[PDB]
Amino acid sequence: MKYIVANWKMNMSLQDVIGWTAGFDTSVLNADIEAIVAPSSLHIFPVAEILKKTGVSVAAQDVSVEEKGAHTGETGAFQIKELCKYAVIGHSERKETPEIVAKKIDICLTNGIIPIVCFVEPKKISLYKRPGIMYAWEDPANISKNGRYKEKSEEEIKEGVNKIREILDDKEPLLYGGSVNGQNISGLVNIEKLDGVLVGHASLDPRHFSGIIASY
Amino acid sequence: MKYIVANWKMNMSLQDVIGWTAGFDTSVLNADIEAIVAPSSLHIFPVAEILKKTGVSVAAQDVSVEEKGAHTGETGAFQIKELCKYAVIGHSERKETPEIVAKKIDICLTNGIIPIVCFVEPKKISLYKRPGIMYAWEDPANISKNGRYKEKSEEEIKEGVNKIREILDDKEPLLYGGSVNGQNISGLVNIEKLDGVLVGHASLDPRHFSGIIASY
Repeated sequence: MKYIVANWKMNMSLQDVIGWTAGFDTSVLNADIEAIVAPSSLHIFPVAEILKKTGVSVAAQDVSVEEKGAHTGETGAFQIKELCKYAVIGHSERKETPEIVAKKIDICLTNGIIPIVCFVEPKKISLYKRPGIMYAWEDPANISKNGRYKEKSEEEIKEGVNKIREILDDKEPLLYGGSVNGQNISGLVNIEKLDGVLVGHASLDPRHFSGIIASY
Repeated sequence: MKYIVANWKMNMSLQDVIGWTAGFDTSVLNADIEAIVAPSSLHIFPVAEILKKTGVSVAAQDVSVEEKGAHTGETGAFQIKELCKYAVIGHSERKETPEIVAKKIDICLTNGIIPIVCFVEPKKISLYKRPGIMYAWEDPANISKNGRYKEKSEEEIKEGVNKIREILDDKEPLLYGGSVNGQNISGLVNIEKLDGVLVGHASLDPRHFSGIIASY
């Protein structure tokens, strides 16, 4: 099973989101693919409604630490679960401490969300590691900037995955993120112990994103 | 002209939201009030799609400090504007610094959103005051607790409003929040220097909310 996550961050208008879902070629989906789209919080419902029964899954981009109740401005796990299978947790842009990320992981699991936990390098994994989660290795030094890609080499990613697999030695799902695009996806597809990619900038183009899925 | 804001905080499921609209009697609306509903971020779209066509305005419960761009988990003023007229900013539950609140006011106004600025006591107004905003005095001491109302006395409310109106001396819109409910709305309605209410727990029942609206 391979996972391809679109992290739209805060780049999209409502019209952007509607047009993307129209321009997205669902024929690239197959039984061995799990395509996941992560819209901004107020676009989750229209995305889930449009993509219902396509096979595409929805993710939140973050989850509140708080339980259901009087927390103005907080979007809870119990709400996100109703519309989303996954949640991206601990993205480097949010600069959250490990204690906060661990609380978010815990409330995801308590509510039946599969958290996709971002981490900057292999030695950060053990702070989060627990059953039932997905892992996304994304180095902030390799996140794209203004649409220009800052990718790692195949060799660094291969060595990092091998290194990660010494901790994640039970086939835990592992993704890679950082300037993933059509120019480098083939090299990532070929990494045996890698289970997919977390895609930022390139996922804003639905034809680019479907082409990345098609490379698997 | 009076404003009645429902702050649903993080209390509602999607089914709750749907059930709420089915129980909200919009015949209580009229030219002399504006009802504003502030759902969780992921419910703004379905709430707006159901309620705006009946005359109800929508608010976000928060805005990001960030501009459009690569900000995972952040919901931007530019996105909120496409669905909402208003945004609740600076609610005491978020414990935001005045400098953060000021930035959120600024990005609202730049994006054409009317911010509803919460503040705990009249001395905090000066840090925020600028044209084009709505004010909401809410003392954390009088926020309800798991359904138990902790109202302020009408004398202490009237004294606080008088003090606020020495600073807010040009008919700026002023709301009051803090355990507002059927049992004390009549006294608030009769405070001429007040322009409406910010309602948390009581706004979770549509009939209670519409009964509050109908009190003006």
